[PDB]
Amino acid sequence: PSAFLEPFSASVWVMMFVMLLIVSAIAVFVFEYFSPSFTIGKAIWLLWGLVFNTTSKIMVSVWAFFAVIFLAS
Amino acid sequence: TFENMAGVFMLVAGGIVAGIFLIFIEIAY
Repeated sequence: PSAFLEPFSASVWVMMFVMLLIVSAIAVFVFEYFSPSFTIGKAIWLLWGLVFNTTSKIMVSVWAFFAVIFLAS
Repeated sequence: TFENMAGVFMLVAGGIVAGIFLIFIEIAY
């Protein structure tokens, strides 16, 4: 079968695929919005570093709950 | 899909919104 797709996991694959994209976009937007540098160069890096083992970092840290919930699901 | 996916999506969205709102009001205050 295919890899990293519906046959491998997430038999529905109709809601989580866009959910992850929209939450990632929201996190990237709010990382720069709550800055007081590079959007895709730092926000995405922080997200991918928090999914696995200033105030912007603190507020992005809330997304670790979503990351662990997604991993458990 | 059905009730479970919608419920978990709403729960995580509400948690994220509450966290970002708390951070925003803390920064503003």
